[PDB]
Amino acid sequence: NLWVTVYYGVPVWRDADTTLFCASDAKHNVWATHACVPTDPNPQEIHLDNVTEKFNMWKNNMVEQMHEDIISLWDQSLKPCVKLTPLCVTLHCTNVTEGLKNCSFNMTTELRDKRQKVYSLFYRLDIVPINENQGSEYRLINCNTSAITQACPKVSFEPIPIHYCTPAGFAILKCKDEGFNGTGLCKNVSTVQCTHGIKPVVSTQLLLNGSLAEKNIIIRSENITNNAKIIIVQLVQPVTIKCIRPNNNTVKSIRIGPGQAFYYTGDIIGDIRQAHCNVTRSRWNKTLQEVAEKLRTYFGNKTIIFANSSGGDLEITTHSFNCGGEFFYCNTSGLFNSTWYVNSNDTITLPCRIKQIINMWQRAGQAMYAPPIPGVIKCESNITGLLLTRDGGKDNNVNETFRPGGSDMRDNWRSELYKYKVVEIEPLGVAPTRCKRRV
Amino acid sequence: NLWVTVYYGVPVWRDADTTLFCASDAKHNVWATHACVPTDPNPQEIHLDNVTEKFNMWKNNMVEQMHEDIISLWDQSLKPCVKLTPLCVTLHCTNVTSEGLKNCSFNMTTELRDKRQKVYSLFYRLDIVPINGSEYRLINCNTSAITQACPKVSFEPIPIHYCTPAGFAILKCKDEGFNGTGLCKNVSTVQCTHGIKPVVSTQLLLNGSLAEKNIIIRSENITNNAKIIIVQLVQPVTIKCIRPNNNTVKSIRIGPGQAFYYTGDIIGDIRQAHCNVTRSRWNKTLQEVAEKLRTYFGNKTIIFANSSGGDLEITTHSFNCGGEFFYCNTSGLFNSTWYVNSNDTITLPCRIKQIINMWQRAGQAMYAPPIPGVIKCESNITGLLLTRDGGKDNNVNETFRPGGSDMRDNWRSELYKYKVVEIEPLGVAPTRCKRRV
Amino acid sequence: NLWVTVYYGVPVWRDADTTLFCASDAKHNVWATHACVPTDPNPQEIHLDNVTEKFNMWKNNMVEQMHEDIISLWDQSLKPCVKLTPLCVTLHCTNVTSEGLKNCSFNMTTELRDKRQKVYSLFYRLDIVPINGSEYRLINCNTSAITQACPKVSFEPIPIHYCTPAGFAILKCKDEGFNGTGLCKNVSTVQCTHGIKPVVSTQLLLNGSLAEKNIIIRSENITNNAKIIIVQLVQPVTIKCIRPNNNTVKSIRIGPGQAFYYTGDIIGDIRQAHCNVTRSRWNKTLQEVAEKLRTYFGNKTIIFANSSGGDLEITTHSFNCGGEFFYCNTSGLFNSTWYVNSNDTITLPCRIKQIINMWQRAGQAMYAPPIPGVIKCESNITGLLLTRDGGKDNNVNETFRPGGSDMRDNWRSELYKYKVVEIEPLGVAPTRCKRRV
Amino acid sequence: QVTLKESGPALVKPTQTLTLTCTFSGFSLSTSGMAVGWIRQPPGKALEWLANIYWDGDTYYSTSLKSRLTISKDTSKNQVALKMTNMDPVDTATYFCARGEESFYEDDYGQMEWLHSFDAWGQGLRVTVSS
Amino acid sequence: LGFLGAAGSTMGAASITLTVQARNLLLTHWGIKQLQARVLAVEHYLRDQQLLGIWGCSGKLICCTNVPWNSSWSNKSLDEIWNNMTWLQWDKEINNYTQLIYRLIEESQNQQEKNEKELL
Amino acid sequence: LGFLGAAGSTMGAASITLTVQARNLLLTHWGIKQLQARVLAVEHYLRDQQLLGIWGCSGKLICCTNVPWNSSWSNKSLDEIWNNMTWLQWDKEINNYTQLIYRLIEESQNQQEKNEKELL
Amino acid sequence: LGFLGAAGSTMGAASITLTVQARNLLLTHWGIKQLQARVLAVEHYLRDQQLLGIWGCSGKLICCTNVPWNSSWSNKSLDEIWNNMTWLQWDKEINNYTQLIYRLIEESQNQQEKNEKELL
Amino acid sequence: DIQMTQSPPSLSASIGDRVTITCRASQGISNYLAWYQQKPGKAPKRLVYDASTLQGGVPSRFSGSGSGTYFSLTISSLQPEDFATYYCLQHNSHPLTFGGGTKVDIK
Ligand SMILES: *[C@@H]1O[C@H](CO)[C@@H](O[C@@H]2O[C@H](CO)[C@@H](O[C@@H]3O[C@H](CO)[C@@H](O)[C@H](O)[C@@H]3O)[C@H](O)[C@H]2NC(C)=O)[C@H](O)[C@H]1NC(C)=O
Ligand SMILES: *[C@@H]1O[C@H](CO)[C@@H](O[C@@H]2O[C@H](CO)[C@@H](O)[C@H](O)[C@H]2NC(C)=O)[C@H](O)[C@H]1NC(C)=O
Ligand SMILES: *[C@@H]1O[C@H](CO)[C@@H](O[C@@H]2O[C@H](CO)[C@@H](O)[C@H](O)[C@H]2NC(C)=O)[C@H](O)[C@H]1NC(C)=O
Ligand SMILES: *[C@@H]1O[C@H](CO)[C@@H](O[C@@H]2O[C@H](CO)[C@@H](O)[C@H](O)[C@H]2NC(C)=O)[C@H](O)[C@H]1NC(C)=O
Ligand SMILES: *[C@@H]1O[C@H](CO)[C@@H](O)[C@H](O)[C@H]1NC(C)=O
Repeated sequence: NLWVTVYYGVPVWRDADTTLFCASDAKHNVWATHACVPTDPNPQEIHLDNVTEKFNMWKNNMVEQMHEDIISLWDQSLKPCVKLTPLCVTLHCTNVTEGLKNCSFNMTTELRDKRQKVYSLFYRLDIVPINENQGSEYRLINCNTSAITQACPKVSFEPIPIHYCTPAGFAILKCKDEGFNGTGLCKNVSTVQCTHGIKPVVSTQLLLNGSLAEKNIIIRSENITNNAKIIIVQLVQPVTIKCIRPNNNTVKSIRIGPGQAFYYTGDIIGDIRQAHCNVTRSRWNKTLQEVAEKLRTYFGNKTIIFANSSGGDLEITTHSFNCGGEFFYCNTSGLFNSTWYVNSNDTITLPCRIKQIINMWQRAGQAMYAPPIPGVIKCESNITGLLLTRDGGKDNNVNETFRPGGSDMRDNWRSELYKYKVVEIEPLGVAPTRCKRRV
Repeated sequence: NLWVTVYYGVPVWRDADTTLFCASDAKHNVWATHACVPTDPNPQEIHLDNVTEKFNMWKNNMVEQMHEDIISLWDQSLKPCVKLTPLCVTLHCTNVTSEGLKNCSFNMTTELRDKRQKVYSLFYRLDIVPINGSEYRLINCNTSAITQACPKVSFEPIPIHYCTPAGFAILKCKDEGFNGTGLCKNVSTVQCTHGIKPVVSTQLLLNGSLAEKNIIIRSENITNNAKIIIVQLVQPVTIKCIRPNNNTVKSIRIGPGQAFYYTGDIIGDIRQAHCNVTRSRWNKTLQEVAEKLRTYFGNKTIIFANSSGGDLEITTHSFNCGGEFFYCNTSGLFNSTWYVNSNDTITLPCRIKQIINMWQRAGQAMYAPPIPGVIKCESNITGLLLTRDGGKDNNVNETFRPGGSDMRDNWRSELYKYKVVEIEPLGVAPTRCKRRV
Repeated sequence: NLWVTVYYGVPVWRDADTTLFCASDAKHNVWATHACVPTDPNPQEIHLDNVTEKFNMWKNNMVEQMHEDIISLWDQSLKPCVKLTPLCVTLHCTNVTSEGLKNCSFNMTTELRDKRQKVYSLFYRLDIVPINGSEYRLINCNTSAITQACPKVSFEPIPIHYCTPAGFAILKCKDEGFNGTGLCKNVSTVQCTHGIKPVVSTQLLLNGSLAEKNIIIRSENITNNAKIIIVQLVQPVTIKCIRPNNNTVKSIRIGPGQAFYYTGDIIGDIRQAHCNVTRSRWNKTLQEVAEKLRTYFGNKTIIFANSSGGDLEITTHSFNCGGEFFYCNTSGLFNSTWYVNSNDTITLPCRIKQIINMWQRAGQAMYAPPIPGVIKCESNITGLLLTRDGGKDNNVNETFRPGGSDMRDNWRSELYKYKVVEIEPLGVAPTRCKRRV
Repeated sequence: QVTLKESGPALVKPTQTLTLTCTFSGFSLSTSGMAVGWIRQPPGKALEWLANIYWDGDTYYSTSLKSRLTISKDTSKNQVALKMTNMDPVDTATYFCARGEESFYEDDYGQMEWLHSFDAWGQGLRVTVSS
Repeated sequence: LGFLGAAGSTMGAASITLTVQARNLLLTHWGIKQLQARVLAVEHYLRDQQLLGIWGCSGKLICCTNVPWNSSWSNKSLDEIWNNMTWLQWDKEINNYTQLIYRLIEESQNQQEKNEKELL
Repeated sequence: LGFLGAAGSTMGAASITLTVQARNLLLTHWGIKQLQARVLAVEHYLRDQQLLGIWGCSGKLICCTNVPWNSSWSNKSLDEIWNNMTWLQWDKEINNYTQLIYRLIEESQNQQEKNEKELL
Repeated sequence: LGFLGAAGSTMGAASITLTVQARNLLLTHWGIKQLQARVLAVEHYLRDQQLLGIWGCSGKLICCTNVPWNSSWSNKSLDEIWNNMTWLQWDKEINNYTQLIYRLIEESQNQQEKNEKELL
Repeated sequence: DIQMTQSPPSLSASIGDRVTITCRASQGISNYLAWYQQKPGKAPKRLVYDASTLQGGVPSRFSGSGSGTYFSLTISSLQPEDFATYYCLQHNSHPLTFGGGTKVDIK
């Protein structure tokens, strides 16, 4: 006969949710990675031979956990910064000496019983006329919904990488397969104590400074045939994109309240021009040709078309940025405008606008005010992914349109955490054999 | 010969307090059920045999911990959203054209600080105090900052299951007619307490548990007149309360965001707040309650008086049903005598009060927003907080008044059957055994 | 030959840093003594026989946590108190009717947030600065919001006990005349430090620990000229201070339940606060300190100077007793010179201050409420913080000056007899032992 | 019922100094906010503000008349007087004494002050400049 | 039986179900409360398990030792202890001397281990 | 091999590297998060360590019991368990009977200690 | 005697009093600080306890394995090691070899782990 | 200086006909503006303050509108007692200033 026996420290795991903590190489950052445990310079990415694992990035709890942590870190970093509640006053504006508005208003100086007049330049997107009757009085946007909070000028929004590591007794399974579509039995799997440096870069309609595919365009989607589901595309090579803010801004500081400083834009040195981004037309042309070819595999012999968003709020209908403090809003209609078929000076300029009063989380409770950055600022990054949506309300016929989707910041990080999944190891295992305990 | 031997996993415990925590059934509730850990769908209640335990719900420390959690949860629900300190501006009021209401008007700042605005509102007389001569001040703005009760959350007393950390246990007494103290001979153990609704009522226990077969009286010292005498009914007494005033709701923005809500015009005839209770059902209850008191002590006439009097936060029955706090005058109930021998509801006038504290805390105050339209409410009266008046030596009759004046005793009527103990799974005893080398 | 053998419960340790937790001996104190865990019934110190190891008070992280912990407690005791943000209104000052006091008048909003109130108050010139010259402004108003400490909680240096979690222990050096960094004898271990009083002060340690049998001079580097030199006294040099101004406090409510206290009026003639010290005792005590100072380095030319100069917070002697904060001109003490050869009270003029930045924080400003009536106090001077500026060739002479420019070194003089270590009871050693199957 | 009553010399010689004074009964000018001012209207011309005095004694005058206008209040007898020098022929007009109002607010961040339009006006008196 | 279902039964009968007890031993307001609650549960279990570990009874429900019983602690008969009294009532009889018995068994184990160390 | 490096190997091959797997079990937002995560590991490790202790297998990677192998749990031959399948798929087979198997081990172990006490 | 009372005594005498040391091994600012301190205490206790558990010396104060001593670690005689040595001095002498020694007991423990498999 | 203006300075109306006048400012003066009625050779009287709140006791025939910089007074129906001069005053900040006046003539 056979008897049951137990074995400790056995290799086996199960899918389960667990808390994750910060980890990063190494004060003045919004993510507060300096008050975090340092990362291990020897990642034990141990390869697991012959194991098969089922991964579903659309169901892991890490993406949702990261979303809450990023929001928590953002709110926490603003708690000690000065509040801009007093700015909600009548704003008398005039045209700049079209996109800017030279405004004058009374401000509460350090002495609470004294008010001082201040001249400032506010973008038209951050100003909304209080009385339509006269375009002279204006009220700051988001003033009738939440209190304005100014970002601390010392801290910066640089997306420094952060490694998400689980406590002891849990492991992160990494999928090494070249071309994991994001859901399936990853053939090439390895175990690592925790993920690599994840850069929390906030973006919309495009993935910046993200990971790149190995040698084939990866199109991942929980339901490629659905319309309400977002389609994430990953490029094999990076498409360099560079922008610039030609307005040579002159930042001026005036103290309001008991020693609390306020930063605003002063006079512009030289000519004033709209913000814009550049991208090689030749590189982007071949990129869409390859992307459309791969996407065509999910619909057979059909043509692919790209449109310029669906319309609505500026927060979701345009690309975003976190360049040195500023927050750009670029009109991507110059890129998602073309047609493709089965068979098939060099730069594209995207008009952009800058808005300081932002939220970047679709929340109506808190309002972010980005202080202006002095002098000309240039921004360069690599395009590694796109957030697409299948636009269709009729028969698929011979063509199908696609637009840069999104409307959910969770999809931004899903494109980077697709390679991982958290599991709980159960070192207890029972199996039978031909031995009996002595007595 | 007898050698000592240690036993592990011994079933023995000792009385001791611990760090209790919540548990509830599956952001918009003041008790924060979403944040609390979900409760087990099948709590494994184990019955015990031959065991007797000494219960003392008065000396119980978990009741005080629950009092802290309720207050802690209250602050955590008011603190996040809008505060109401800017409303300390002077008020100009006059009588309503259509007694208990005043058409108050005052100057206030709109969304933009540079611009002002003149508004009109209808505040209850209890929420307004004179300052002079038609000038008044908002009550409580000379003692604490007002915090408007955030309307996105509801004050519905959803039950919360109270659990204890692992290694401890809660003893649940199931003996019929078991008062607060005594040796329980039907003890049972359970990981967490059953669904307990934290009602904020005072002077009368609403929506609480009921007795098994007869009325039970609880008091650490019934002879002491300064000790509360909690009474529990066997059959509940339905009570219905309503405010016929339609009370339309309006809103104004005081500074950036902070959408303040205030009462508008009263649609229809104005009327006072009141409650209804069946005379026969309530009168019959006092007959048995008085009989129970007579059987315990003072085998003579028993009488009930209309409280002691004082502030409305102490000498009046209050409840939270309907979203607006009520302050009812229970003088119409405790107005009867009981000797040894022995459509039609009783009306109780009530007054609404928006500026409240509900915890006798003079450092904090909260403003309840108005509820549009008429509000319907019904509840089961399962207990009372009686306080026998002992200012004079009893001769032939005793005077009982619905006193209280303490919020801890309100919930003590529900946790009377619980006691937390720490498990001691290690013990020793003698045995004729010898461990070899 | 021999084989390995692992032991448990081994008495070994390593110099490591750990998180300390307070245990205030047995609500009304800034250090939150009522919140700390109860102190031990008695210090369970175990004497370490035959043990001798190195000590280092200038590198241990325990002193750093003491500074940070005290900082957190100070801020934690200020957050629930009233804030004086609306008090930044301009001030119109004039000379007092009866030189360092100014009769300032300003406007403030009463309890109602609509009406203004004109008041008159007395503010010390140190905390009042001009704007151009009849208009003035409060100091630190252009740096941070002024916060008022609750008048019912005092800043008395109540002792607190520092403790280590299980697995960590603090070694206690008990060598008479122990100077510091180096070998120590008569070591002892205890799970919690003795009652240490966080006596906040500058260039003068009040109510500190007296020397065992002789004057002790300690510093991480005596040869270093630009470093602090701490001295411990074996005898207590009693200091007596008093504020003869009969202050009469008055108050107003700047907001709902937000009372503000200020100096209403002074009865009699204004007299600057001062500190007394017996000339004979200080002269003799300071002479002994000079002798030990000469032993370490140099011969003769033991000269003391009147501070360095600059900000008042560092130049003067910080002192607090009864609620008020004092800043005295210590030039009367450190004014002498000696060689190998070798009424009755020294008075130190003092200027009271109300706006202070304890812990030298620009982001926070404290405002001590004025204490009514005459206030007098006494303390024991047990330690001095001295610095030298002998950068030039000290062949003929050099001098010393008071200061420190840091609060961390203040507690270092008290925690000099402690060191935290980590206990790793897992040890190994060879032995003729063989394991069986 | 509040009422204003102004008085002064009906005729004044040129280049001389004159004083006007108006009485009030409905207010005492000390109820934290009450103000009072003077306005003038030439024959057939538009109105013209002259000066305003508030409860706290604060005075405000017109930009063109700041060099020859003065306003004072006598709260002990409920009176407000205006003094004007350098009488010129164009100054002949009908002078009115009207009560104004002022309000304050304190939203923690900073003090806010608001003015109000005149509500009550006096009967008025005509001043003629003749040689 | 269930967890703690044999507390009121006789000691002899309760000794047959000791494993069930050991097995069952194991907006942010509730989060912090529950966090400290778990820490208290873990430290409480290790507190009693640590004592059992140093006494040489690690991983053993029933365990004997070399310390002899002292009549001063309790003069009750062996039969009356294991057949009439209950665990809850029996613990009250040794409310005193419980801390002293731990010292004798723990110190005996130290010297006993040393004897086996040299013998081995 | 490294930590958890023998998961894909067969049952017998995986039984040779259990020591490493057993050894590898041990501004303000990050601080509280790490504290909650660190205590979770301690609680998780104690959850499995406690069961191993009461089963008479404390400190033994390979431990034997006296509970016979009920065929209802699995009828597959020994060679298939120890030479063909792995732990990943084996756990899914006994997932339903894992809880019941633990109960029998406790009862059998408890009876063993009681029998040893009376025998001694 | 007391906690750490035999730290400075001779090496051999401190071995007979290790049980005492093993036994004694276990507003808003203090709440979080105390919670962190308590968790650290349990973590440090389990850290060292885990090593002894995996080495087969679970809950045993004194334990030896199949590791043959190496002259590189030390060359002192047995008499001076046990009769004329202090624990603190001995630890500093083999502080570098402490981690290296741990590897040897781990390797030797694996040898018994490998040998005990065929014994079944 | 906060200069004020208003148009039409003079207009001709008819009995019972609706008529309105406008007042413009040199800059934004919020809604701190009022209007006054003045009979020929009489003390002025206020009829609307804050540009929207109708003065108590005055009939509902008059009404105010506008804000920021463009204000206006509307009269739904004229009556013979409307023979008077209307003035617009601003009280956003000192110095106070009156409008140019608007005379109405009934045909
Ligand atoms: C990513 O790769 C996985 C495989 O690793 C794909 O999984 C398969 O998805 C289909 C739906 O698209 C599931 O349904 C089956 O599809 C086939 C083909 O249309 C159909 O013949 C069957 O009747 C059934 O509907 C299929 O079960 C599923 N397979 C597995 C192993 O899960 C997944 O679709 C890929 N995703 C994308 C967007 O490429
Ligand atoms: C599994 O994926 C890994 C990479 O994650 C592959 O390992 C690489 O293989 C290439 C091609 O032989 C080598 O040049 C690299 O040095 C390998 N390592 C790395 C880190 O890139 C591996 O070949 C894949 N396949 C299998 C079966 O494991
Ligand atoms: C609850 O019941 C207990 C008994 O179960 C009562 O306590 C006893 O009261 C009698 C009164 O004559 C005393 O003689 C006993 O000594 C009491 N026993 C104890 C242990 O106190 C208790 O009075 C009852 N309480 C109430 C409020 O009814
Ligand atoms: C308690 O009851 C007495 C007697 O009823 C109250 O006094 C009078 O009660 C009658 C009842 O019809 C009222 O009409 C009178 O107005 C009451 N008079 C006074 C002077 O109060 C007494 O007020 C009640 N006490 C409390 C605290 O409610
Ligand atoms: C200290 O060492 C001496 C020998 O130097 C020894 O005799 C004595 O016993 C030791 N003291 C203790 C308390 O062990």
